[PDB]
Amino acid sequence: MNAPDRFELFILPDDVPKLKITPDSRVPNCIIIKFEREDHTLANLLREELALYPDVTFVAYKVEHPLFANFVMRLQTEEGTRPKQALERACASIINKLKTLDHKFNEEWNIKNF
Amino acid sequence: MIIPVRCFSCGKVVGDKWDAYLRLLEEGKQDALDELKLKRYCCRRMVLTHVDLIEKFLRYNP
Amino acid sequence: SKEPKVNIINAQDDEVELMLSDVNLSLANSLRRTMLAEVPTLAIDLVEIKMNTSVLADEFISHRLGLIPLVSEDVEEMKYSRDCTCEDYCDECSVVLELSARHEGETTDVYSSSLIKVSGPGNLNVGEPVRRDDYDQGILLCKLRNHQELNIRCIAKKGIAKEHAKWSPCSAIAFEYDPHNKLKHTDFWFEVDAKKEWPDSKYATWEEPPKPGEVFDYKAKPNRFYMTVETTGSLKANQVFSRGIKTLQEKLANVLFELENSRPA
Amino acid sequence: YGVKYTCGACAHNFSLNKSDPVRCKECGHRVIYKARTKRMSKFLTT
Ligand SMILES: [Zn+2]
Ligand SMILES: [Zn+2]
Ligand SMILES: [Zn+2]
Repeated sequence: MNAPDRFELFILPDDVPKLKITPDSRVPNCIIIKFEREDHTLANLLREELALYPDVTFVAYKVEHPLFANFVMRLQTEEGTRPKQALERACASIINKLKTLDHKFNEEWNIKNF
Repeated sequence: MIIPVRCFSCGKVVGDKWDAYLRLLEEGKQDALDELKLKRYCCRRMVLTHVDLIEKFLRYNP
Repeated sequence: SKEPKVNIINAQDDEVELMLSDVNLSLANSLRRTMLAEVPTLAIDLVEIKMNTSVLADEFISHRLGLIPLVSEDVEEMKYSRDCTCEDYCDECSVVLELSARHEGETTDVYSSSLIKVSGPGNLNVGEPVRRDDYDQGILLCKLRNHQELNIRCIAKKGIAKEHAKWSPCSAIAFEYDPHNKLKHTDFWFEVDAKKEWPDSKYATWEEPPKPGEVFDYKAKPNRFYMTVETTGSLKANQVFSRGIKTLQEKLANVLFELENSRPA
Repeated sequence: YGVKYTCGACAHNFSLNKSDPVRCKECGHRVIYKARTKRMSKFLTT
């Protein structure tokens, strides 16, 4: 009756970017990234790998409200180092970690009999 | 009212398992669930609680 | 070989126990849910009933078939009806099925085995009534009496667990870590003795016991996770892990891709 | 090809119109259902 169409949990709607980046005025060298059609699955994963670049001064993320599949990510880094980059890096480090995983799980598998 | 395909709770299929179960009773006189491969109670309750009405519905004419 | 590492334990066709070490829980969990919800599959989505004298109603059966597990091997070389340039559907993005059931044998049953594959499979593993039943007719759709008929016509499509549960190939997934509460990510309830009143997990044997004399370690983090990936069919227990590991990756990709599309301007 | 009304028991395709009585080709039992449609009905699998 009033509930959306299921496919609104992953498909971007009419003119909408996965990412929208806004500068934060509250404190220097800081930004808030709006991720559209996403959740903890991807949020928390990005949040995590950023407290890894000890070059990142801050990193938390949140889901405004459960009805809407979106989420905000706030990042702040050291002097003259752009966070967007740290987002790239920490994001890449993620794929590699998984790239390795995929592989280590495939050779491993083949060695099975059952 | 027929058997429920896949368990609500976890998702594991369970449509086929009906006849296997209702059989391991009548004959093999038996646990049934456990061998049918229904481990955790979520799916367990699925089968062990179904009351197959369809049978009685089927007893109607046209 | 490199970063995170696997160490499979007893594995079969409908399960895949294994230990995933050298990874942040955060990342284990992420993969966790990805399997549970976002792996492309193939389920019936549109049902065009023609005749139906069954005691079950139209949409009741319709539901049923939505759940019947279809093949989804080369599911990746098919397209989402939403992207295919064909008004409605076609061989290039869907699998059509038939189902006819006339009551002749004076209780006749309708098993998922009774499905035809009227459209052109284009020679790719997909659209098959996954049967694991001992006899050979997995999933009893429904029963019917004397002269009750029933003619359908199903159309299957890609989709995922987000869109609907009838998709996700996962179906239950075990997850545990640090069986001996060393990280103290929990405060055991108890009347007198936590340890005696709280079941010890079968997972406590691949990690060393506590050891009293030691003070509380703090700098230690959640490393190593004992899992188990059950499958319902559609996709091989192994893939339901691989593909998962990969889709999560594809997403992490566009987050970097979408990024690029925003630098030029 | 073609069917109009059916009987509550002896499900035998009938067919009528005004004043032609409201019974059946036998069984007096004056019930009768108005058999399904020709235009197919389309459903969703959720
Ligand atoms: Zn279950
Ligand atoms: Zn198409
Ligand atoms: Zn009559």
